[PDB]
Amino acid sequence: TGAGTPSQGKKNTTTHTKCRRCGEKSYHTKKKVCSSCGFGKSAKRRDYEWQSKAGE
Amino acid sequence: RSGRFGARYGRVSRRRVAEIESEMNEDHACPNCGEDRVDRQGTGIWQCSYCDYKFTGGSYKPETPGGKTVRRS
Amino acid sequence: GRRIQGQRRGRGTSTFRAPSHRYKADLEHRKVEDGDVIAGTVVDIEHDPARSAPVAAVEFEDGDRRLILAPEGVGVGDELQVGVSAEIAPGNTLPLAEIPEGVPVCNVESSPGDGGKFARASGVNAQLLTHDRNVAVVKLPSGEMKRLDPQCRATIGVVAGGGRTDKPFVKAGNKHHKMKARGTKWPNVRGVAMNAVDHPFGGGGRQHPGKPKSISRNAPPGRKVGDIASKRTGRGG
RNA sequence: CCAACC
RNA sequence: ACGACCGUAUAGUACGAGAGGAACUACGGUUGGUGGCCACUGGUGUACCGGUUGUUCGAGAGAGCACGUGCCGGGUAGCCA
RNA sequence: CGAGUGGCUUGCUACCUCGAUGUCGGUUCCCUCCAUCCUGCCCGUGCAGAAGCGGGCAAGGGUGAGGUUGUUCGCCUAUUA
RNA sequence: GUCGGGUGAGAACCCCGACGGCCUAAUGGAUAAGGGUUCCUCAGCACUGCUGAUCAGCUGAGGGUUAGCCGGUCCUAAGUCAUACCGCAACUCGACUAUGACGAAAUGGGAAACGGGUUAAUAUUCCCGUGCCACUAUGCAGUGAAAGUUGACGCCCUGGGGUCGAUCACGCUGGGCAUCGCCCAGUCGAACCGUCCAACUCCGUGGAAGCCGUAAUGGCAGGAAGCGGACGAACGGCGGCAUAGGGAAACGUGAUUCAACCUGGGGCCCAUGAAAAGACGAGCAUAGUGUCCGUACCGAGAACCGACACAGGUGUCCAUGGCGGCGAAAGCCAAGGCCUGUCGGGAGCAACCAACGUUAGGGAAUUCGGCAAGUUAGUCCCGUACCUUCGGAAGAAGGGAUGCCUGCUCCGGAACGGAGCAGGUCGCAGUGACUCGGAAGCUCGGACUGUCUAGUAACAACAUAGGUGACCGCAAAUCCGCAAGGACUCGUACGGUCACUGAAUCCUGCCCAGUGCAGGUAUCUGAACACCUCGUACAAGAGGACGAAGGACCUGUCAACGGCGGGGGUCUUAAGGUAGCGUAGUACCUUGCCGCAUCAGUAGCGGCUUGCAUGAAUGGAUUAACCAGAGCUUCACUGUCCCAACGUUGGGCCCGGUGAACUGUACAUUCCAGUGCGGAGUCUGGAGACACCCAGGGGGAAGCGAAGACCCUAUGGAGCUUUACUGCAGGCUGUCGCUGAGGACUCUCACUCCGGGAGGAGGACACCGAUAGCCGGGCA
RNA sequence: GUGGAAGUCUGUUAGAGUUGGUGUCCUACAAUACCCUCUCGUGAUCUAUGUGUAGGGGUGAAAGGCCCAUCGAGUCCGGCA
Ligand SMILES: [Cl-]
Ligand SMILES: [Cl-]
Ligand SMILES: [Cl-]
Ligand SMILES: [K+]
Ligand SMILES: [Mg+2]
Ligand SMILES: [Mg+2]
Ligand SMILES: [Mg+2]
Ligand SMILES: [Mg+2]
Ligand SMILES: [Mg+2]
Ligand SMILES: [Mg+2]
Ligand SMILES: [Mg+2]
Ligand SMILES: [Mg+2]
Ligand SMILES: [Mg+2]
Ligand SMILES: [Mg+2]
Ligand SMILES: [Mg+2]
Ligand SMILES: [Mg+2]
Ligand SMILES: [Mg+2]
Ligand SMILES: [Mg+2]
Ligand SMILES: [Mg+2]
Ligand SMILES: [Mg+2]
Ligand SMILES: [Mg+2]
Ligand SMILES: [Mg+2]
Ligand SMILES: [Mg+2]
Ligand SMILES: [Mg+2]
Ligand SMILES: [Mg+2]
Ligand SMILES: [Mg+2]
Ligand SMILES: [Mg+2]
Ligand SMILES: [Mg+2]
Ligand SMILES: [Mg+2]
Ligand SMILES: [Mg+2]
Ligand SMILES: [Mg+2]
Ligand SMILES: [Mg+2]
Ligand SMILES: [Mg+2]
Ligand SMILES: [Mg+2]
Ligand SMILES: [Mg+2]
Ligand SMILES: [Mg+2]
Ligand SMILES: [Mg+2]
Ligand code: NA
Ligand code: NA
Ligand code: NA
Ligand code: NA
Ligand code: NA
Ligand code: NA
Ligand code: NA
Ligand code: NA
Ligand code: NA
Ligand code: NA
Ligand code: NA
Ligand code: NA
Ligand code: NA
Ligand code: NA
Ligand code: NA
Ligand code: NA
Ligand code: NA
Ligand SMILES: [Sr+2]
Ligand SMILES: [Sr+2]
Ligand SMILES: [Sr+2]
Ligand SMILES: [Sr+2]
Ligand SMILES: [Sr+2]
Ligand SMILES: [Sr+2]
Ligand SMILES: [Sr+2]
Ligand SMILES: [Sr+2]
Ligand SMILES: [Sr+2]
Ligand SMILES: [Sr+2]
Ligand SMILES: [Sr+2]
Ligand SMILES: [Sr+2]
Ligand SMILES: [Sr+2]
Ligand SMILES: [Sr+2]
Ligand SMILES: [Sr+2]
Ligand SMILES: [Sr+2]
Ligand SMILES: [Sr+2]
Ligand SMILES: [Sr+2]
Ligand SMILES: [Sr+2]
Ligand SMILES: [Sr+2]
Ligand SMILES: [Sr+2]
Ligand SMILES: [Sr+2]
Ligand SMILES: [Sr+2]
Ligand SMILES: [Sr+2]
Ligand SMILES: [Sr+2]
Ligand SMILES: [Sr+2]
Ligand SMILES: [Sr+2]
Ligand SMILES: [Sr+2]
Ligand SMILES: [Sr+2]
Ligand SMILES: [Sr+2]
Ligand SMILES: [Sr+2]
Ligand SMILES: [Sr+2]
Ligand SMILES: [Sr+2]
Ligand SMILES: [Sr+2]
Ligand SMILES: [Sr+2]
Ligand SMILES: [Sr+2]
Ligand SMILES: [Sr+2]
Ligand SMILES: [Sr+2]
Ligand SMILES: [Sr+2]
Ligand SMILES: [Sr+2]
Ligand SMILES: [Sr+2]
Ligand SMILES: [Sr+2]
Ligand SMILES: [Sr+2]
Ligand SMILES: [Sr+2]
Ligand SMILES: [Sr+2]
Ligand SMILES: [Sr+2]
Ligand SMILES: [Sr+2]
Repeated sequence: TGAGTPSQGKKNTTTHTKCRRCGEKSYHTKKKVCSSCGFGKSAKRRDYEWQSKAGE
Repeated sequence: RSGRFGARYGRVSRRRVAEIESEMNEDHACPNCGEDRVDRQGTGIWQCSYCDYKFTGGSYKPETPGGKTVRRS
Repeated sequence: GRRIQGQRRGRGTSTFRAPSHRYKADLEHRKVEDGDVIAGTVVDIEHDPARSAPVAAVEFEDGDRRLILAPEGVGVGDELQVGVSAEIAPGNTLPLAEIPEGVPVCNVESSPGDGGKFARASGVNAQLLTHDRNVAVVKLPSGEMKRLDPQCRATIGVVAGGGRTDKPFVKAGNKHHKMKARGTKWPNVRGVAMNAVDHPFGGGGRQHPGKPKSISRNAPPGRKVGDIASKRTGRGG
């Protein structure tokens, strides 16, 4: 069984969903953690300096 | 006996299984009496169909060389 | 390289864990204030998943229903005793001090009141040899003379299920079923059959450890494989 | 022979 | 677009003590290659005719489906060797 | 011992190609060379004949089937001009 | 698909009818996930649709999903999170321990709904009829109320009860067919309320010393059969429900086989097959309450994932429709669905290609190789070798039979179940299609079933049972974490950790010098702190004494790494290759030599064997059985071949419509020679050459596609190794702090461990912080 | 005779897999597809959903296999021009 097309047919699981906190479809309904804003993981908002060029 | 093993496994392996299970299924003298109605109910568990005496014993025999020693001493 | 299997084990992930949620009970001796005024009746004989041996359910006078590490020869209806004044019969528990010398015992405590640590496996037994006011000498199943506090409790007789080891598994499938009831990853791939990156013995055109197997006690995890601190090897001499 | 390394 | 060989007559002759044993020439055939043709033999021939298994159309009659003929037997034209 | 021709083998060189000219053997299909294996015509003989052996002209045509081996080559078998 | 017709400006593909077909575990019915309006209606065809389009999953506009009893909601599962506590420089990080919550929509547990009617689209939701559950109120009854029971459970064999379905018999209603008398359909009717009870268990009676009983096991004076009794089942029977409903009508009755569902008996485990909420226990009337969320549609060769209306992938139940037959097999056919695995028109329709049918004679000559194709085939009877671990080998092999019709026999309660007999009879052929093994021998490997390189490797590789060695008494061994802590472990030597070999069978020789591990160690060597000497008004520093682990040295150990030669009738470096096997999947020489087999055999098998360079758990030998594993031989068969032919279906060719891509410095009708960076359509010399177009097989463009995977070069990269360099974890060991009292010792008070607690064990050690020496590819 | 064991046999039952054709395809129906043949099919079996293990780390009956078309060290962004 190929890892490509034939293995894509088995994908019908719902993981990432609209997040209650930020509105992005990044709330992992299995982990109950938003990969975009951090909801469910931290009270503080998810942020990182690498989301932009170092000197900007 | 080991005839359910067909022509596989070899002599010894299925030679002991035969004996072990042979001495395992024999009619055993019930401790709660003296009748030969003791059958295995699972690993190390025996029961006398006559008087319903359920007790512990060896894995394949109701009594072991070590178990029969406890009595003495 | 990569961590060897022995190292993956320690993380205690599902693959290496024991099916605890399926285990029945902790067969520790009962705790008695004193007097030995504690007796119960064997209400049933059960199978213990964690030991491939039978265990006995006991209903005690004071209403406590508990599973007990059963010696050979215990059956339903039988009455068992646990205390200093308990009677000297198979299936009864009492401090070594009360046990007559030359009597096979099982589920021996290491430290008085711990519930039992020694001789609990199928058809085994410790042999009470010497008494004293300060030290009880027991001969454990491995043949080792162990000095114990006479206050260490134990059960008279040998553990049920003896001989279990005398019959061969015959099939891989039978090993398989037993293994599924233990905290063990099975089957076993030989170190010599893996790639160099996965084990000290991996690699090489043909299979063979490219080094002596007797490893030092001081070796770090990841390297301590093969014959650990062997005092000798082989059958000769 | 030969199709690389020995 | 023809190449080569075998056989017969020459002849048990010439030659040679013998053993052995030719040629010119005239013939018949085979083989390889070449071009064409189907009266003959052979193949095919899901044109066609027949036998027959299962099933469906109630039976009969007559048919469908079973892979582009269900299977089997025969085979015209044509095409072929 | 001396003098050469070929460019099938092998070696040598590193001129061409590393932004790639797919590598052995076989197979299929086509053209060619002659240093000629057979076939045509000759010369010599230690040429009686039959047949050998050696040499000359000559490239029109032919040079096949099989056993081991991937094999090329080769060894082997029965045919063959 | 075709013929007619309908609509429309327009019709091969939108609709009607007829005729012809396709799908049967699906191409039908219900659904989970997922999608999200794709559902229904009207109006449209610019977009989307493999052609067209009046059509549509497309465009515009509206509309559509109704619940006490179907899910959710409730419970808890593996397991997750939150808070507290603790760690961490710290946290959104981190293990444990408490507590709380979360965690199951087909498919875990679970209070209660059935039948019919209705709409363009919902429907156990609305409507009609009937019924049921929970809670609360009121009334009567009730003092019981929590013990127990249930929820609640594995795998294999099987009896009994029993509905639907299917079938058989006869009757009734309707249809079809038109030589007969056959063929088809229907013949209905729920939840619920009531009632019946087989099995199991038990009780009374009884009195078996051999009887009772089963498909089988089994049962009994510790009381068998028989007799009576208590308890006790179906989604089942029976009555109501029902002058409900439904049907044009009739609106049946019996039987067999019996999915569902109910209830028993047996067997297996080095394997033991959830939990909790809840329910029962624990009566009845009447009334009130029953909110909140989901509900359309697709569920796939066009509604999901795969960029697509993709030949892929994607769970569940319909597993009992008819013939067939062993069958949930093939083949054919219903119910139901479809003609959308969606471009058509034309040419006896050429070459060539994809699938495929038939080929005389020869019969593997083909080829690396029988690759491909074929041969055999179902069932019954006869018969069956070597070898063997006694299981097997085996369907060995080999031989014979097989339909139909008429009348029967046997087994069984019977089947629309099975086994036979006699007579008659047709074909080339009776497992007539379909379904359906070719067989045998020798050798190598791995014992076997099992695993694997998703996407070039299925094997001899990995696993395995079996054999073996190593570590560890549990405050352990092994392993994870910086720590707090953790896996193993609800475990305890018949354990479980670390390794090697790889079923059984017969065996497993010699070597401890080197390396590894372990033990010991008079003496030697061996760091830091403290101590002593010198030096410094101090300090740096120099030297000394003491000396742990470690090393030197000694010993043990090869089923520990590994080794088992050259020379002579010892030497290196410990030993000097034993049993076996042997030209090997190891032998260069090599096509070794002899034999077998063939016309001919670098192959294969047997034997010999000085083995370039076999050999014993780096396991040796051997081996029945097994194998999509490697090699060889034979019989059978055949278009693999001699040597090709004819035919079939789909393309190819022509026509309508639709309509890409690769590639392109320029020029370009070339050919023979030469030249040139030595492999030129373009330079030179000649030759040839009127332009354009169709079809073709691919000689050339050192064709297109990919900045060569080879090789080298770069003071390039990465993975891997080790007695490379240098370091870092980690382990061992000494020292200092924690740390107390009286080179050997006692004690208790810190601290540690066991204990529910009292208390017990241990104890200035251990743990932990710091530092010093040793080991240290585990890691960088 | 009964009984009905088995990592037991046959088997396109469901279901799982993939020996050969080095067939078809190879600007594909498809960035792993199609057909025939073939293997397994009561168990170390297959399968759905839920759940856990995370990057020098997992997971691995071991092939350097697998960890979302990516693995002798994933992916994303940043270091970074
Ligand atoms: Cl084990
Ligand atoms: Cl629902
Ligand atoms: Cl029964
Ligand atoms: K090159
Ligand atoms: Mg316990
Ligand atoms: Mg497990
Ligand atoms: Mg192994
Ligand atoms: Mg490997
Ligand atoms: Mg490798
Ligand atoms: Mg390594
Ligand atoms: Mg050069
Ligand atoms: Mg090229
Ligand atoms: Mg010449
Ligand atoms: Mg010529
Ligand atoms: Mg509907
Ligand atoms: Mg389509
Ligand atoms: Mg023929
Ligand atoms: Mg040949
Ligand atoms: Mg074949
Ligand atoms: Mg009868
Ligand atoms: Mg061989
Ligand atoms: Mg194998
Ligand atoms: Mg592969
Ligand atoms: Mg395979
Ligand atoms: Mg083993
Ligand atoms: Mg072992
Ligand atoms: Mg091995
Ligand atoms: Mg192996
Ligand atoms: Mg040989
Ligand atoms: Mg040895
Ligand atoms: Mg080895
Ligand atoms: Mg390059
Ligand atoms: Mg390289
Ligand atoms: Mg490097
Ligand atoms: Mg503690
Ligand atoms: Mg390194
Ligand atoms: Mg899962
Ligand atoms: Na020359
Ligand atoms: Na060639
Ligand atoms: Na010539
Ligand atoms: Na040859
Ligand atoms: Na009833
Ligand atoms: Na049937
Ligand atoms: Na169409
Ligand atoms: Na199998
Ligand atoms: Na040694
Ligand atoms: Na050796
Ligand atoms: Na196999
Ligand atoms: Na053919
Ligand atoms: Na060309
Ligand atoms: Na690398
Ligand atoms: Na028997
Ligand atoms: Na295949
Ligand atoms: Na990484
Ligand atoms: Sr696929
Ligand atoms: Sr899925
Ligand atoms: Sr969180
Ligand atoms: Sr931030
Ligand atoms: Sr415990
Ligand atoms: Sr405890
Ligand atoms: Sr190795
Ligand atoms: Sr030895
Ligand atoms: Sr003549
Ligand atoms: Sr003569
Ligand atoms: Sr037909
Ligand atoms: Sr046939
Ligand atoms: Sr180039
Ligand atoms: Sr010449
Ligand atoms: Sr001549
Ligand atoms: Sr040769
Ligand atoms: Sr138009
Ligand atoms: Sr529609
Ligand atoms: Sr919940
Ligand atoms: Sr449910
Ligand atoms: Sr099951
Ligand atoms: Sr029945
Ligand atoms: Sr619906
Ligand atoms: Sr459907
Ligand atoms: Sr599909
Ligand atoms: Sr129909
Ligand atoms: Sr269309
Ligand atoms: Sr014919
Ligand atoms: Sr052949
Ligand atoms: Sr041949
Ligand atoms: Sr036969
Ligand atoms: Sr072997
Ligand atoms: Sr696989
Ligand atoms: Sr493969
Ligand atoms: Sr063995
Ligand atoms: Sr040594
Ligand atoms: Sr020898
Ligand atoms: Sr010119
Ligand atoms: Sr062409
Ligand atoms: Sr099987
Ligand atoms: Sr099978
Ligand atoms: Sr292949
Ligand atoms: Sr084929
Ligand atoms: Sr491909
Ligand atoms: Sr079966
Ligand atoms: Sr991948
Ligand atoms: Sr960057």
